Amino acid sequence: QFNPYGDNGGTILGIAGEDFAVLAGDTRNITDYSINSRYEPKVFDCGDNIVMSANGFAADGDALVKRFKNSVKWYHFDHNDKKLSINSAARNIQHLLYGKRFFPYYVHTIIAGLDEDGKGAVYSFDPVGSYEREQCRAGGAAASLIMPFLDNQVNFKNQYEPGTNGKVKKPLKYLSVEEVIKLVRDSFTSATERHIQVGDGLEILIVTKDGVRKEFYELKRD
Amino acid sequence: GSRRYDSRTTIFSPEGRLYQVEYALESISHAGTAIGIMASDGIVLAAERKVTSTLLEQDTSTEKLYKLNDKIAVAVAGLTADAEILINTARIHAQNYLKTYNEDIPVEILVRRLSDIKQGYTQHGGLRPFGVSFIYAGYDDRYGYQLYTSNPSGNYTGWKAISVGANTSAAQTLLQMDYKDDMKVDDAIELALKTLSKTTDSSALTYDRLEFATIRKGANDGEVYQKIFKPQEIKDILVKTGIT
Amino acid sequence: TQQPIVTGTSVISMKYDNGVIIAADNLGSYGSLLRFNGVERLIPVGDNTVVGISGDISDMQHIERLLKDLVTENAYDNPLADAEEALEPSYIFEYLATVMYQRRSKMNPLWNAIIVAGVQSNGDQFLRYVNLLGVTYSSPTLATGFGAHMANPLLRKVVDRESDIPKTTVQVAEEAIVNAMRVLYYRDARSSRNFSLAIIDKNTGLTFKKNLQVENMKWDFAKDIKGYGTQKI
Amino acid sequence: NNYDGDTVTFSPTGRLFQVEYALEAIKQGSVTVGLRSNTHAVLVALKRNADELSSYQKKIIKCDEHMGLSLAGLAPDARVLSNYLRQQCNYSSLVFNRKLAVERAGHLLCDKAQKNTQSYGGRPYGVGLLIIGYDKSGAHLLEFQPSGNVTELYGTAIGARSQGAKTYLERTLDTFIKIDGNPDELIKAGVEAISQSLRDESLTVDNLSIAIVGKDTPFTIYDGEAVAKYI
Amino acid sequence: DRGVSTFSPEGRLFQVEYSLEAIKLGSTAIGIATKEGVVLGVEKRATSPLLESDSIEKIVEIDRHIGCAMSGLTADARSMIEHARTAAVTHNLYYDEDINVESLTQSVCDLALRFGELMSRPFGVALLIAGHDADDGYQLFHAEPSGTFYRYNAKAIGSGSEGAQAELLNEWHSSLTLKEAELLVLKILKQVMEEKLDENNAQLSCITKQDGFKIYDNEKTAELIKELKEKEAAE
Amino acid sequence: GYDRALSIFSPDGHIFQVEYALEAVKRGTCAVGVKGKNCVVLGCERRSTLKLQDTRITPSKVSKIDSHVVLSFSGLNADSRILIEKARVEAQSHRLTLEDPVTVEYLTRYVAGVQQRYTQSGGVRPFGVSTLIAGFDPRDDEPKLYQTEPSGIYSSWSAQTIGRNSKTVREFLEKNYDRKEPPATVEECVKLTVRSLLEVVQTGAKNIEITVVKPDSDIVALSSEEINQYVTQIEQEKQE
Amino acid sequence: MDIILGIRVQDSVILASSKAVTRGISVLKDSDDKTRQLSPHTLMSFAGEAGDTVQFAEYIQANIQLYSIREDYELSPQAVSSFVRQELAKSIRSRRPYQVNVLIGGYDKKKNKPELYQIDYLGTKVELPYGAHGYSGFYTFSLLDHHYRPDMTTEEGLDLLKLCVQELEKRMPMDFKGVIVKIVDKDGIRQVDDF
Amino acid sequence: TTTLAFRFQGGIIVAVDSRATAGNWVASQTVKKVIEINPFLLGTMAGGAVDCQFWETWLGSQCRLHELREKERISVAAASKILSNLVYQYKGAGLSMGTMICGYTRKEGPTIYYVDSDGTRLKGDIFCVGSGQTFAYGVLDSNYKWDLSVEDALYLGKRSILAAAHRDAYSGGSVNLYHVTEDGWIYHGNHDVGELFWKVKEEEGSFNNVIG
Ligand SMILES: *[C@@](C)(CO)[C@](*)(O)[C@H](CC(C)C)NC(=O)[C@H](Cc1ccccc1)NC(=O)[C@H](CC(C)C)NC(=O)[C@H](CCc1ccccc1)NC(=O)CN1CCOCC1
Repeated sequence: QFNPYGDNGGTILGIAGEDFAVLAGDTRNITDYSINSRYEPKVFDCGDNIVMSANGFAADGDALVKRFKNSVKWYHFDHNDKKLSINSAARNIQHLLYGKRFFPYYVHTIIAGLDEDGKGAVYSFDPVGSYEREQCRAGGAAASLIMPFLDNQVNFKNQYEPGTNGKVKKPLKYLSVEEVIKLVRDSFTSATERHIQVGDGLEILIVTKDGVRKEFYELKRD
Repeated sequence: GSRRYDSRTTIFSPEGRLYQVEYALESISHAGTAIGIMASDGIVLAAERKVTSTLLEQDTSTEKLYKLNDKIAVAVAGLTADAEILINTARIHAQNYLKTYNEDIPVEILVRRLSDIKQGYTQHGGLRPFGVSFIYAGYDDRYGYQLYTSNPSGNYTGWKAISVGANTSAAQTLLQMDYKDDMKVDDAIELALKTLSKTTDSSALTYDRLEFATIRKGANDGEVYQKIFKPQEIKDILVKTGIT
Repeated sequence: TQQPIVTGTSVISMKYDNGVIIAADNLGSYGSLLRFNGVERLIPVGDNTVVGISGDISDMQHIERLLKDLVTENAYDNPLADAEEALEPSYIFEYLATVMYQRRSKMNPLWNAIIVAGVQSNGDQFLRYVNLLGVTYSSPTLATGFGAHMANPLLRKVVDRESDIPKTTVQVAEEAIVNAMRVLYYRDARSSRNFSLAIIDKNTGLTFKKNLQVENMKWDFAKDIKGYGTQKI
Repeated sequence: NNYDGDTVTFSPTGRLFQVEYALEAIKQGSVTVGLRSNTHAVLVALKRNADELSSYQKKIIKCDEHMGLSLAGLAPDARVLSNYLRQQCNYSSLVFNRKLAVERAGHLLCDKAQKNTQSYGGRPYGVGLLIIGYDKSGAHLLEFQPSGNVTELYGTAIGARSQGAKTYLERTLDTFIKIDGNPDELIKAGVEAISQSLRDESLTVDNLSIAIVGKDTPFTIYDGEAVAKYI
Repeated sequence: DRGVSTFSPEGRLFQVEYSLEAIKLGSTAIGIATKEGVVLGVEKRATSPLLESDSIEKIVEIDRHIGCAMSGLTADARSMIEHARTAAVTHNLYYDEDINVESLTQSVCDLALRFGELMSRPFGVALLIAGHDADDGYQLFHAEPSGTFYRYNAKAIGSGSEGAQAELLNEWHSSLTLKEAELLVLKILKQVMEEKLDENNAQLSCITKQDGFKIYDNEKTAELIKELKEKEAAE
Repeated sequence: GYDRALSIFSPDGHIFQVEYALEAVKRGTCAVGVKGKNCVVLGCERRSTLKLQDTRITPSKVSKIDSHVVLSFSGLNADSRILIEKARVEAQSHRLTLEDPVTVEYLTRYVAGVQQRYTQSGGVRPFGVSTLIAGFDPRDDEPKLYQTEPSGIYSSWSAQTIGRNSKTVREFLEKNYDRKEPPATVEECVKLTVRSLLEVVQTGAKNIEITVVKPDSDIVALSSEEINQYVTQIEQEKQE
Repeated sequence: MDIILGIRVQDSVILASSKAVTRGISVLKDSDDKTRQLSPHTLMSFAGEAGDTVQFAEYIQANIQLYSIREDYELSPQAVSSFVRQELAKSIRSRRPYQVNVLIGGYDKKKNKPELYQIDYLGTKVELPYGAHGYSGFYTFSLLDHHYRPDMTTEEGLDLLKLCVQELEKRMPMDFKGVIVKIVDKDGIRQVDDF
Repeated sequence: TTTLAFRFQGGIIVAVDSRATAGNWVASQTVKKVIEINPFLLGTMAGGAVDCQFWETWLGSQCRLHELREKERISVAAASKILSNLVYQYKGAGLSMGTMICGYTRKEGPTIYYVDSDGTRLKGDIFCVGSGQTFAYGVLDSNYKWDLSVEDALYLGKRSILAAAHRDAYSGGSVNLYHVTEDGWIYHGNHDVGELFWKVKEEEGSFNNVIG
């Protein structure tokens, strides 16, 4: 019987700073035990300082990104070139996903950018449209590997102040873009080591008020 | 396009009248007179056939009086073909009600639905209205014996005695003169025939130019019987009242 | 919901310095029966694109007709149909990709794996894959079916990343493709010896080679192999 | 007279009066000018107001990053036709990953307007459009009429007193066509062209509406203080 | 007869032009836009003294940040308001934000020309749509049955419109306060109204960023009417 | 389907089909609504050119839409049935979804919305009917009286009349009804309603129908003798 | 939903309906009234699939109330039961049938007789002296076969009903949290508050 | 999920956890399971996350349209019935929702309605909904009285979620508290179970099963 879904592997990662946000994703694309491409980008600039990635089944991922990009275009046409805010984009994406509630897009979607106060924002979606704003989110094949590391290093979970008898927590603070990129690179090298569908290359999209910058790093190709 | 040839059958005049309904009523006023008279122990339906020919088969004929179910009948005035369309619908409606509730349809409910169909043709669809006026004679266990009339407008009203078709003005005056509330069926039979006999456009009223029917409780104990009169039975009742 | 009947096996391809090469054997299999032997599975569109198709042949023929009709439709009210407004490989691919995904979404797929090879108007090499699921990807080397498992490893030794493309000539690239076709004939049970090969170069244009054969095969060592373990004769 | 009740009727001389009356709605509309060089294409539009308390009716609409038009006549009809163009441009992008040719855009508008002139019940569009764009064959300018007739031109003008600007552009043809790699000068030529259609009124800051598209310029519209440069 | 969507020889749609005559017969409605808010006022015009004037609803809320006044065949406005409200709420559902006043007006005006041989005739009512958004601030729009809408600093529609508009031309300036605008609507309404203006036959409303759209009480308007009469007698 | 635009604008800005529907209302028998301090009374004329009528079964002029709301009308009788039916269906639908009976304003707004829809829908003519809708909102003791008309406009009235010679009875009500002090009791409200109809009717025999609605679904129709007592009382006070 | 009983006596119809609403391993409510008044002298109890039960009951209620207003007249229990049966008979061959079983207890004012109708989700109607739906019948029918007499009073019927509830409380696996008892007679419908 | 809401002398308490799971994978510890429909209406969420989230914010839009059309805030009964009638249309399609519509109006007073995805709609004084509902019931029922003070009622609601958060593997994260009065709903903070458990253990002397 024809199975309309497939698994293209890969993993993605979104972190929000004080005045910036990053959305990272490996460039490996796979089916079963075969590599289809070592450089197939799945993190896209969608305009209005919104970056997006829909990881999982690539056909559904591309379809979604394509539809959201198109939604941004028509938002301009219908509302006098108004900038689509990240919160409005998130709500719009929910309706895109939930529109196919009974034949879902097989993807973990993450978007990143700046909120209307200029602060870093990351939103994450389940396959059928439930969303939540967070400081931190890993998605895709190696999400279960990376996410607990992020809880520990970004949100300082389970870390107490030394000598305080486990009474005072390590205080929350925003990370610099330099520190965030260190965590992203270490997260992906660790994921590459222990997950077979993750590797080849890492592509990070950084979002500030100045625009969308890109950075690329090699990953192990085995 | 086709706009050019549209008569616009469902519009108002400047005076607030429906042209086609008014002209349908004008048509009905040339149809053979039909009279309904409601007594305390039954209902009489009497109707005059439209200028009969001597070679017309009289006994196997039905023009004016139709049966809707065992408890309800109608007298027709207007286009017979139009009436039969509505009669079959009314017959089906009665059976739908019986099938749904396991009870014979109350007279007014049937009358309202048939009148609602007529109304529809005056408000939407762009079709001509039905050129028909009915006299409904029937019985149910709520209101007992009932007479109604409906016309092309889809408006219906209840009556003790009523006429439709030709010479209703003269016929209604004569009924209003001799009718009284404690009247019996046999008296109503006589009134119906006497009224037609005076209002007729013919030279003399005869059996071959009439249709007649009664709805009595004259069956055996607490049940209603419909009697559509045969030619010979009309001949006898016409002699019995001294018209011929 | 379908099942493929008459099928075509691997389509293999790679980029080189001035263009792209694509190849596919001329077999139309009917399960284990090697039914049809004159099947052309490389279909040129214009003078700048070749679409290689594997999978169901009835659906391949349907796709042929769509591409044929696309050329006709593009020519309508188009004075620049053979110039600036000619069909690009990227246009042809995106059209097919749209159709493939629409058909999978209606639960009635075209049971194919497709590789669109060509050269864009600006000279850039175009090589992209699409299949029955509407999944798309691009790479310096692309292959379908058994080609993905056996050809890609061999072709990736020549062009392992983007920077290896300018260093790879058409002679070296074609040699690797022809070698890969031999390996597939050794190891794929639904492959044939006869195949077609197409080169799309930004200078010399479209070169379509028909009736090629696998050759220079190693079979002599078979005579020494006796039994399955012990046996000496 | 007797043959103008609807679009489906021909006159005895072979005229379609409803189409001609729709054409008349354009003549009443405010003037708008179109012109192009080899590198850029420019729209200039005189906006009209109801009174001093009202805003000035926006004449120019964007269809894609590389295409857009100006209107003269019934504005709602322009909105319908522009929306249709937006969809067609967008269909070309999503399906073929291909920017819609400005010539095809004209063919599509022609065929959409035509269907409304041959069927009972419908009416012709009551608006004229000047479509500019930059595609794979360079800069373009089209003139759309609701009869269905679309015409590719170097320059033109539609609306009330459009003959003045149209005569000017016919004289200036050899000059403005060679304004290559210079946006501001091509606009100046368009602003001077539309000035030939003015009577009693002059070009003010909230009156003038300019748009441009070209080689390294997406379709963008200029209003308000952004057009003060050209007065 | 003749087609509903027919052009006149002058290049206008007959039915649209005839609907504009119906709007001229309607009761007066005035809107004034300021930097402190937008004021909307209407003439109620009760046909008889037995009619309970507070049931005359010619000023209407579309959303918290958008209000609407009407003039003409006011029964035709009901489906327009219903569409506007649904448009406003639907946009909030899809985008988690308030909808722009212009976009709302454009959505309403898209219904206008959806008539022919869709509904059987154009609307016989004009609307004044007042509101606020973060981008373009306080706005007033005049939505016609032609499908056209103009933004206005001030606008009058209905029977006394041409006289009231000429008055608004002289009186309006860019530095008007909200209180000044309130009195100005009352002043101009009292001029063009047939019967004498009071709190029962005239209604005020406004939309501000802080408090949103509010229809004024008859007690609040009565004090503004009294304040207006005193100021005119004071010079 | 039949598509013709029957209701359309004329050069002077009038919709003649809607205005001709008002003429049908003007032809219809007179109907009056008067609301007191704790009640509403709906009075209706019945023309006396129809003798030999059966008043048991003849459709009554005042119709119950729900147990707490009533609807009378003037104009085409057949048209009124369609509006009444729709109103009754909407009343039950409202109870089903909102778990609360309709307000009189809501029910009026619905009926008025139906009438309006028929003034700009293709293939249909307007209803030749104006209605008076009266009752009490759930758990409320404030009397409600509303009027609708073919165009689709509706409004609340302290007292109102529609139909033939309605301008005469409206003239009467305008001077005899005090806003500051409405009829304090049921008797006062009925009497004022009967008085107003006696300006127009002819005889106070079987020509006047009176229906009294009180709070908490308390609706009752008066009989001939009960109404005749008001007619007898009014005439004796008149001779003065 | 689970237990609905009905007993027709000399001058009235008595309906008893369990108060428990259970979902999974939790009794969510113990005061649920599994009945709707269709008309002043007609009461319908119901049991079956969650959601369907109330949705169906209220849909029937609306229709009967609509009829009552239109005709200014109360439909007979027989007429109501026939209407309900037909709706279920339509439903069973729908895309998604109403999985609802009902008892209709009514007092016919024209006949001056109480009437009890049992109708299952298939549209199977029967008039009975006593009725039950679900597993209740397996205990109550035999009990009533023994103790029921056609000429009993309302008070005798309530004692007979107590005997059923006691037996069910003894032998039924599930805790149904007692019953709400309602009486339908010539004076209309009233609830017994202490049972 | 674990959610509860109970009616008492001083109005309505509403308490929920904040965990979201995909099988045994803890997907989030910071989910908002209370939807603020208007200043007088709350909705709780349990079951399929987007099913709840989507349709309850849709419910808020419908409630807004009601007060625009009717010039009056919607009743709790009518608001709950819009949702129950909606999910009933989808019955059999596979929606997964266990919701509670809580609020105050003049005509009704404080009111709670349980509404679930198979079409069940129930008015009541106490409900617990979710995978850890039974754990919440155990503590809530055994300590519930109508005459609880606002302070004690808030704590009992908090303590009941904590009880479920502890025992139920698919509940946890933090406790969100709400108090509904005649003046509307009042938020009473986010309480992380990480700190709350030890604080409650020490101060109350409970949770003796755990290694102190
Ligand atoms: C308690 C915590 C447990 O039930 C509560 O009931 C909460 C309710 C809150 C969040 C409103 N329920 C859940 O967390 C709920 C449990 C559940 C899961 C599936 C069906 C019913 C109930 N979890 C979800 O809904 C999660 C939401 C978070 C963001 C992950 N979603 C999923 O599990 C999704 C969508 C499930 C689904 C529902 C209906 C149709 C299609 C799909 N599924 C995945 O993300 C799949 N999975 C993620 C891991 O990577 C492999 C793919």
